[PDB]
Amino acid sequence: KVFGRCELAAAMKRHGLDNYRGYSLGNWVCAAKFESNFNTQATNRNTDGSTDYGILQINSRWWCNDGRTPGSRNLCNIPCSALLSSDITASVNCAKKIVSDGNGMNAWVAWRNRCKGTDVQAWIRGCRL
Ligand SMILES: [Cl-]
Ligand SMILES: [Cl-]
Ligand SMILES: [Cl-]
Ligand SMILES: [Cl-]
Repeated sequence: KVFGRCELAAAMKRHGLDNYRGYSLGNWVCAAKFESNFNTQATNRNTDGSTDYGILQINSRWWCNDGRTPGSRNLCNIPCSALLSSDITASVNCAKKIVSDGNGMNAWVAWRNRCKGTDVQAWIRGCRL
């Protein structure tokens, strides 16, 4: 599923991501925009053989099991396929764990490079939320 901007904002809020660990909803929308272009089915292989999955491009090196990332962990206790669902529940639960791990949203390199410090409220501008 390819979400729209306000539709994704709405879904994130419903799943309690808005202001989670102090990160406003526009930060989460912005991260999703640049990690996956709002496509739940996004996958990208990393040079180290891990893969990033879903709307927030969660990495199999630590957070989910894909069966093909040797030496990896599965700290969200989920198959990485669950992260490609049209329903964002698994991605959201996992992102909560990720953003609580110590470095906040810096875990998401696109968020650090493209969202951090910017006018992130623009991402929820005009949305009925
Ligand atoms: Cl957009
Ligand atoms: Cl594995
Ligand atoms: Cl959803
Ligand atoms: Cl980047």
